[PDB]
Amino acid sequence: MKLKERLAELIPQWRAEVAEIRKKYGNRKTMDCTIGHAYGGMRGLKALVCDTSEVFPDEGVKFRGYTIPELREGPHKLPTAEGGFEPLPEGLWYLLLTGELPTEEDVKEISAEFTKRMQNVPQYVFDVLRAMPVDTHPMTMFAAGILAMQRESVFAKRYEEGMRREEHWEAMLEDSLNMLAALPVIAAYIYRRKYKGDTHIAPDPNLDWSANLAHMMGFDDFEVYELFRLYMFLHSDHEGGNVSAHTNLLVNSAYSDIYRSFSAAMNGLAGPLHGLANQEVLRWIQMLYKKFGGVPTKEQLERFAWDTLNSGQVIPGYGHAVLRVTDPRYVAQRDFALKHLPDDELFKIVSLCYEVIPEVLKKHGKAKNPWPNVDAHSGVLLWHYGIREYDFYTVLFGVSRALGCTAQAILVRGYMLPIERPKSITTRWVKEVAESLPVAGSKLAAALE
Amino acid sequence: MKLKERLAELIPQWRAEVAEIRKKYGNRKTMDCTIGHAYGGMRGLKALVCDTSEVFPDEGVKFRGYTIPELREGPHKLPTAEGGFEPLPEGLWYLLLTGELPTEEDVKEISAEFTKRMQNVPQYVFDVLRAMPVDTHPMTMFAAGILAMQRESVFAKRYEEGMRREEHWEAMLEDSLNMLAALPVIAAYIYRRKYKGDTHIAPDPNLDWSANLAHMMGFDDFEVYELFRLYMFLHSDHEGGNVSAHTNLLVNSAYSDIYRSFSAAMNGLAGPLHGLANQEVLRWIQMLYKKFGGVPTKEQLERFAWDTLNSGQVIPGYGHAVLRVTDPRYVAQRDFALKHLPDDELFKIVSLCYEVIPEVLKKHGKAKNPWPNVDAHSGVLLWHYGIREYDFYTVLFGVSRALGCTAQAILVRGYMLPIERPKSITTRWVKEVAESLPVAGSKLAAAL
Ligand SMILES: CC(C)(COP(=O)(O)OP(=O)(O)OC[C@H]1O[C@@H](n2cnc3c(N)ncnc32)[C@H](O)[C@@H]1OP(=O)(O)O)[C@@H](O)C(=O)NCCC(=O)NCCS
Ligand SMILES: O=C([O-])CC(=O)C(=O)O
Ligand SMILES: O=C([O-])CC(=O)C(=O)O
Repeated sequence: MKLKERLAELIPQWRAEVAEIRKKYGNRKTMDCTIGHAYGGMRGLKALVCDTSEVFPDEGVKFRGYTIPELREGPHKLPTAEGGFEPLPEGLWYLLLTGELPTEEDVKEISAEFTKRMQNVPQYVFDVLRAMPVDTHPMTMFAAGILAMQRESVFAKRYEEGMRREEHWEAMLEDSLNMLAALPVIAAYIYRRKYKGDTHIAPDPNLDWSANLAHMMGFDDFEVYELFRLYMFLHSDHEGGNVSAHTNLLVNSAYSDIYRSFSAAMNGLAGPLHGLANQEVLRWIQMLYKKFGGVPTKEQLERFAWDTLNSGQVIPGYGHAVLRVTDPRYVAQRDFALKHLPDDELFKIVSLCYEVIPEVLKKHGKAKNPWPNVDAHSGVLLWHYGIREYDFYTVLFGVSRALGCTAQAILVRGYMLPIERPKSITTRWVKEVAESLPVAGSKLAAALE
Repeated sequence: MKLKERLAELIPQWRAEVAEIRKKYGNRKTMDCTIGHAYGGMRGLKALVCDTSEVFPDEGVKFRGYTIPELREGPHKLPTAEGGFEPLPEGLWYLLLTGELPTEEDVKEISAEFTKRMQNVPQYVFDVLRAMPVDTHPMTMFAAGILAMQRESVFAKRYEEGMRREEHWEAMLEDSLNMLAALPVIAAYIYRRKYKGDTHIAPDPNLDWSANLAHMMGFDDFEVYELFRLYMFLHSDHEGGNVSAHTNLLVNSAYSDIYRSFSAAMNGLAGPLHGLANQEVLRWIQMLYKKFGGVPTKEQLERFAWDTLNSGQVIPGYGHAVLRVTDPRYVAQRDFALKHLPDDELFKIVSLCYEVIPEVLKKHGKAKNPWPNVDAHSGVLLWHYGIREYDFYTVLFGVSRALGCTAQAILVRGYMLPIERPKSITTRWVKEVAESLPVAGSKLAAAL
């Protein structure tokens, strides 16, 4: 398989580069660590490595250096489905791992690997899923199915057998192919059992990864196939620091296999502060429609935007801290909506927000970012095509994010990064030692080296 | 319950006291964050808060300021079981939570709480356990059983209904009581199904928590009850930065409940670099035994030590990623072994390792810590009383670690710490800017 032959060349090299960097640049200072970091969820602390993707304040997220437009439309457009426009997540995955753009042949090889392996979900995984009460939250069901599949781990087996650290990345790759193939099967099972009368649809062997998930969920429509292709591409990866990504690396760093690390990641994504943003934006859009008996006027949205901001509150999916432009994941969803569902009423509200909400934020003068993120746009696309089960939105997110989490876990075992073991501190020590400590970026701080 | 009354007063205080520290002292610097930290698993980086315990390199772990000798033997001895010496983990949990030594009454109230709620493991949790193939790794089964019981989460439910941030710690304690009560039941089920012909033994309502685990595994001797008590006491907690404690805090920080954060932690504990040490040591000790036709001499082991080191191998059970002298968890086990099984052959090798192996590892000079950790001692004890199922040792570890993980997660939801979200950096950036960056502790850093 092309991907694997290539990685067999790239990874020894990267491994050697990282060993040198660590040796020659390890004592290089990047920032001050503070009391506020320790009590403040490490916000801003550069404590982690991720090479798959990278957020730039002025451009948004990039995937191995390429922008979304380059891959979606521009001169480096990733392969599509036949007749398709949207990039195949399969191709992105080739990109995230190798840093090179795939050939049509490269994508086809990965599609075949995915389709084949999708037929190989153990029967016992379904037994595990049916044993859970049907009212269990779907993200609990999703994490449990994944974890039960740990029995098939090639990594865990070869580790018990004795393998060289140099083989880690290969076992991780095999496990990743298996797991990613399985994910839309496990997710669809959950969807069907919970929401569609416990009728089960087999994988179509002539559909790509993304399309098989819509199909098995019971949505056979070309637009849906495209939406899901775009969705999975967009939400694939967003650095290493978000809870789900970090959970994955953290558990990976102890040599736990991908079924253990990613299911752990999903218990993190299941958290209300991490995995619910899409849903809240959608519920808000729906609350605007019902409030104004329809799409509001330009004037009503401004007034309801001013009331909300002036009353201490925020507008969901707008004005996150980091970026200084519109999230390029937002832009690609807008372009999908305009093309495919422009007259949908909830879309019209989101559209109206893109005009109105940035103007009111600039005039309100607090947020250096007046622009939306990805979660502003995703919920209405799902609801339009009939995916209306809020709780399940996080599962779709989860299936996407596996692309990035698997890429990253393959890479860092290729690099042989060590176990994550930070130092914790006590409130006692802080209180004993606080006064004694220099303020950061201060003359005293400069004094103490 | 005394515990909860006590927390109902202490938590609003600590919460106010933490908010004060973040405001007043947040911008105080502790250390240089370096490129090394990012590529080196954050080793040394002060990125986390934990008040349950603290590892002092030249003293070892302390539990709310109290040493292991203080709590087990010396001037602050925690409640034991009727007729017992070894401290009950129920009382240590009280300590961890409140910062205060419990009475007999305090401890008894918690035992009773564990014992009652131990009857309340849902039938569907056993359905899930039985749907996994019996050859599944025990730590996968454990994590999965815990995770299935997320459906009974009080915290997740109260969060959906709308609850005040102040109510969080209450819903976390409730969930923790339920989950701690269930773990011995889930673990014993795994044990009996995997290794003991799938015959199952019910909780005994008149035993304490640790002893019930032993009972439900099929071990009823008093000395085993005592071992489990000690074992659970020693493995309870070890700061906030080990992979299992950290995974628990991380997942907890996004408001995921203790069934989610602790099952995530167990997946981390399942990792060879975190949860496997006890077994490696036992195998190694048994390998010496077989090799020397019994207990070696000082000379034989001294030689063997050197030949292992100079062949680029690890001496398992010695050295740590933070500890710097003898692990006081090791000394507690040695005491137990001298007291209860001084003539066990494998123990005698462990003992002999204690004399010889430190001095050897000093001279070799690669190990930063030349002394033994806790995993040097735990295996021979388990093996001696007939717990011989290597892979299951990590589950025992996990049951015990739940004590600290639940304590930490209750407290932090009391303090209202926010989501954990560090920044990742790229190799590309590092290659772009590294030369231009100041060396940590330089004149250039002092100017910048
Ligand atoms: C716990 C442990 C993993 C910590 O590793 P660490 O933080 O990298 O350790 P150090 O800072 O002491 O490493 C410095 C050197 O000492 C070596 N070292 C430490 N203890 C050693 C031992 N018992 N035998 C051989 N070499 C040892 C390391 O391999 C390293 O050499 P390297 O640069 O060639 O890799 C390590 O002590 C170990 O492997 N112990 C044996 C297994 C064990 O008992 N684990 C239980 C841990 S709870
Ligand atoms: O929090 C982050 O860094 C990124 C993220 O989760 C998201 O895109 O939803
Ligand atoms: O703290 C560590 O790094 C490992 C350990 O001993 C423990 O978790 O008990």
